[PDB]
Amino acid sequence: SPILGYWKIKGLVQPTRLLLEYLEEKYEEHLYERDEGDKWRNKKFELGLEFPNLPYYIDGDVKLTQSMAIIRYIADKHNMLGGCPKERAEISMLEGAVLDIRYGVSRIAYSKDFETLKVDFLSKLPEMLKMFEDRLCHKTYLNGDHVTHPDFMLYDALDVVLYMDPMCLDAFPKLVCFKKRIEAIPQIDKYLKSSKYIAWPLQGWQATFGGGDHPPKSDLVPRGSMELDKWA
Amino acid sequence: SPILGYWKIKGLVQPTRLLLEYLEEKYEEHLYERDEGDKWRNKKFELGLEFPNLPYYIDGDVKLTQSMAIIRYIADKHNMLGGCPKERAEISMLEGAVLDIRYGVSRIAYSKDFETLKVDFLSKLPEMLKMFEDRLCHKTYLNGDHVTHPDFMLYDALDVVLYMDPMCLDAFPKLVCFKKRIEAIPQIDKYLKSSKYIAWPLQGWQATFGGGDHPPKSDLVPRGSMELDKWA
Ligand SMILES: N[C@H](CCC(=O)N[C@@H](CS)C(=O)NCC(=O)O)C(=O)O
Ligand SMILES: N[C@H](CCC(=O)N[C@@H](CS)C(=O)NCC(=O)O)C(=O)O
Repeated sequence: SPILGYWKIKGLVQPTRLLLEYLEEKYEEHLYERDEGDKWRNKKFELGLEFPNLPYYIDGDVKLTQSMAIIRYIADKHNMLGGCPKERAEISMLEGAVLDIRYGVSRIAYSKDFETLKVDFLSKLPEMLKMFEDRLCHKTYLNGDHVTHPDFMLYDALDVVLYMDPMCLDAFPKLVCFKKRIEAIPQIDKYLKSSKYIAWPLQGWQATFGGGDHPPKSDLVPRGSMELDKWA
Repeated sequence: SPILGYWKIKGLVQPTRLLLEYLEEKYEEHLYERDEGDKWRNKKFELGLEFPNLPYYIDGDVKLTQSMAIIRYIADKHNMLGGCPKERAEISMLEGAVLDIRYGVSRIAYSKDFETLKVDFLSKLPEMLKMFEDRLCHKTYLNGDHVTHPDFMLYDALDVVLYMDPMCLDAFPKLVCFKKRIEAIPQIDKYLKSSKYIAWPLQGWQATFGGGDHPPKSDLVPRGSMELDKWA
């Protein structure tokens, strides 16, 4: 199989994992664990990479790095990246828009003073999401009725964002419908329910959000109602 | 012409600007100025965008947003994105690796306590760059002897990084050779020396680095030599 390295985190790779699955493609993962980072430094220069970074993708021919480079390579192999220039460009538009929410969590995630940051980013969230809620206007998926790589990306993004505020998605039904429809894939279904599936962490174990070492209780403030009532 | 919006900043668009030039492609820019941001909000929802964000690219057919989506669309139109899947994937590997340095400046740029941040990021710089200095091993450019979209990207990245520490590039000759070779293009040459060329800011005018409103003197510390001597 094509060999793939990452940390035992959802992180950047979750979407390529998801995509690898849905294609019924034999792949072998190289999963580094928090302590294991020792093992990384040595192999960091050995396995003939050109831009040695994680996540990596070893194959017969291709010897790749860079998260987009990996995903696009699987979907491209498969005829999913698009036919006609303009379409191919729309796909990456979707990709880009996706990666703002998911990279948006990333760019806050580790900052100690998360609590305060969360606020500002979340303020903007409803706008970013409406974009998709609107693009899901009489669509099964992002870019018509077939899956595309960015569908799993909005999925890793939505999966991520629910961990900030589980309620954030109630204002956008079609998005919730989207998450239900993705998982309804027999391939998505069985996966999320297997040994292989990395359910956490969401970020590197150092991270203030989607981090620590185990699935998330509070670390916060709620707001719910005036004095001592409503505590989500 | 295909119409393109941004701020009167180098920023994200500098590379698409550079690429648009080298292709001898008629384009009309829509450049918003610092005060002008008023004009943005109204047109933000009017001009039939799907993911209304800056930079935008209006054409006959395509109505696009997202910085990668724009660049890749010009080069794709032109047969530059790659022939065979693996190659196309290497291109975006290059793209990705590029965008770590350039996004690396971005993610520090605005933080008030730049001075301190700069340190850490710069620490890592020589590693990131060696990658390219090595990939320039008996190459004219990134990915052989033809230009590719990422060549302008390493250019916008190197152009950017010299503004932190002008010396950072002395350890990597081939990179300096690269910058000389890019600019040697009659199209790059004439451009950088025209009315059209946005020489500054580098970031949004709010930014602590590559910002303010005008080309950069100090705001810093040097280190040069022990007590009061060597002040770069
Ligand atoms: N922009 C990322 C580059 C990767 C990244 O910055 N690396 C992380 C992923 S969690 C890693 O932990 N890097 C360790 C390293 O430098 O060796 C991509 O496209 O994959
Ligand atoms: N990730 C960027 C998205 C753009 C971005 O975050 N926008 C900046 C570029 S300086 C802008 O100022 N945005 C204003 C807006 O939200 O309308 C891309 O691919 O183009």
